[PDB]
Amino acid sequence: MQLRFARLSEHATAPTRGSARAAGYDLYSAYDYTIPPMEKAVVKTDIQIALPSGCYGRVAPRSGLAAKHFIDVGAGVIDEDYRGNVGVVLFNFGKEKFEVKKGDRIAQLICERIFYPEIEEVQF
Amino acid sequence: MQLRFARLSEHATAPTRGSARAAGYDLYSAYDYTIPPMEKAVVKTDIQIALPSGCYGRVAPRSGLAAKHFIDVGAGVIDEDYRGNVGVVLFNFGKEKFEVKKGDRIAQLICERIFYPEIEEVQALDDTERGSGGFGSTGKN
Amino acid sequence: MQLRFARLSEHATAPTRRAAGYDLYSAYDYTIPPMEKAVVKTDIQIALPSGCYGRVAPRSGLAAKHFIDVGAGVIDEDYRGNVGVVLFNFGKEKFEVKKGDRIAQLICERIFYPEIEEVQALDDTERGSGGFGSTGKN
Ligand SMILES: O=c1ccn([C@H]2C[C@H](O)[C@@H](COP(=O)(O)NP(=O)(O)OP(=O)(O)O)O2)c(=O)[nH]1
Ligand SMILES: O=c1ccn([C@H]2C[C@H](O)[C@@H](COP(=O)(O)NP(=O)(O)OP(=O)(O)O)O2)c(=O)[nH]1
Ligand SMILES: O=c1ccn([C@H]2C[C@H](O)[C@@H](COP(=O)(O)NP(=O)(O)OP(=O)(O)O)O2)c(=O)[nH]1
Ligand SMILES: [Cl-]
Ligand SMILES: [Mg+2]
Ligand SMILES: [Mg+2]
Ligand SMILES: [Mg+2]
Ligand SMILES: [Mg+2]
Repeated sequence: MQLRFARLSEHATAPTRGSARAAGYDLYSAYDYTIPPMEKAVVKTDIQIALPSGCYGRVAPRSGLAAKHFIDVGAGVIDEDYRGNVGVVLFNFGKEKFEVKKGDRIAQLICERIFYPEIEEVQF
Repeated sequence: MQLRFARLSEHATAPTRGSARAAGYDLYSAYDYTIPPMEKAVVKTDIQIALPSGCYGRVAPRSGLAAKHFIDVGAGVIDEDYRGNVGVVLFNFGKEKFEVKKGDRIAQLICERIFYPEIEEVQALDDTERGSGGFGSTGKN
Repeated sequence: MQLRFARLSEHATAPTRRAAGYDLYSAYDYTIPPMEKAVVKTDIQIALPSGCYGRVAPRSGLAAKHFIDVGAGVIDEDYRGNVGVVLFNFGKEKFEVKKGDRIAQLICERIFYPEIEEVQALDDTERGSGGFGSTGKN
């Protein structure tokens, strides 16, 4: 169905797909970050999103950033009921120092289909 | 539509959803753990789970822990057929020693719906729009 | 229903499995130093079935014993190139991957392909902006 979103500021960019059948919607940064080596930043999208029923939005890493700059994505479980600013938890591993500019595609968002089951205790 | 669990000891805590439409059931540590900086640990829940069909259980990181304490979850693929202790592999990437107390919610379990496809070898695959495109080919901006 | 693959070289091994993942086999030998990464080639190309992507996921044995993790991991339905496994070596030791070692697994994650629609404001929820620990520690 529909991935509804709203901007929270002029700095936000609409999620965009890299190709017709890309799994993820790229998420852009709303600000500049300087993230030191072996550090973490919570990067802001300045968007709230409303995920379709029966899924959640998984923040996943891009492969170019992972493979080329040693960037990972922490956290990344966006719940169907979350109406706040979507944050991307980025990990800068390895040497150097990762530089994020406003408008940078730093992750991607996937509508992972899940169950919400009732839980029931019974008796590598 | 039903996630079955059994307690493996008296130190287990029934998993619980943080909100009405939370993607994950939070998993509780069964023991005290001290994870040094740049180190890992398999945290025991002391529960066994029977996931419902057509899904597996992904052990996923919580965002407070990752944002505030630089904690990640490694591994994470609980198979539908697994009946042992559900273990949470925590990575402490922070400079801090991280203290896990018995009863702390240190991860969440998501029932990811999946296919169980048959694998078939073909001689060559056909081209598409993406093609061999990948690893930052579409760019940064 | 069906996962099609073709070998891109004689060094590829057919993935193998109610396991959620088909284990992916390295095509070559790699040495990954401490606190470093590598793109390990499988030398296979895949055609995932519709309505799913292929997530490259870590195996728990290599994670628990050797501090191995998988970065990236989003194989799109329309990708036709060499499936590459981005291995992260967070351990203090160098990690030796030999050709034929199962270094990852591939999961066919069912997903939606929704249309993106900008609205002025969204419906509200109980959760609301709560996130990043707002439900507490225990
Ligand atoms: O990468 C993320 C992960 C989570 N979040 C927000 C959205 C999500 O709905 C909310 C809760 O995420 P988790 O349940 O994964 N984290 P945690 O359990 O720490 O937060 P809470 O106690 O509120 O449930 O935090 C982000 O903005 N970015
Ligand atoms: O985070 C995890 C990951 C796996 N496990 C357990 C449950 C799972 O069904 C079992 C197998 O997981 P993987 O296949 O992902 N790892 P590996 O391939 O190393 O183990 P095995 O060879 O037995 O399949 O390990 C956990 O308890 N926690
Ligand atoms: O772990 C991975 C991730 C991606 N890939 C390939 C397949 C995927 O379809 C393609 C692009 O994947 P991502 O979109 O996740 N990475 P990125 O967005 O940087 O590449 P691109 O800009 O081309 O989309 O790269 C791998 O082989 N292994
Ligand atoms: Cl949402
Ligand atoms: Mg992409
Ligand atoms: Mg939560
Ligand atoms: Mg396995
Ligand atoms: Mg990861």
